[PDB]
Amino acid sequence: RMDEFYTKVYDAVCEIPYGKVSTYGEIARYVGMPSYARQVGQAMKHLHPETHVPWHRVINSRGTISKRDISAGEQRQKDRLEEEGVEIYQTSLGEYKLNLPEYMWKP
Repeated sequence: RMDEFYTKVYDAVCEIPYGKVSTYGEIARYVGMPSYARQVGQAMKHLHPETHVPWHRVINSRGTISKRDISAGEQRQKDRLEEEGVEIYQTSLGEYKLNLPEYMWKP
């Protein structure tokens, strides 16, 4: 079932508007599969780095997008979010973060 589920997840992510963000949990509830948040996370993790899907708009519930060691992907996500007007700050732990309620997408 995952093959079709992944495409449903990507369709949902493609709907997050420019400058807004969402989370695995929100998307799962949005596509009518409230208990599949981890599956959503899996779908997102299996995406090709050059995909057209705007994966950078999906962040964890805590509003963070990295851990001090910022991977290439995390750097890409930060770069892309900032380009869409998202204000990103750095925590005392070295993680990049943003005010979730301020950018959270509302279907």
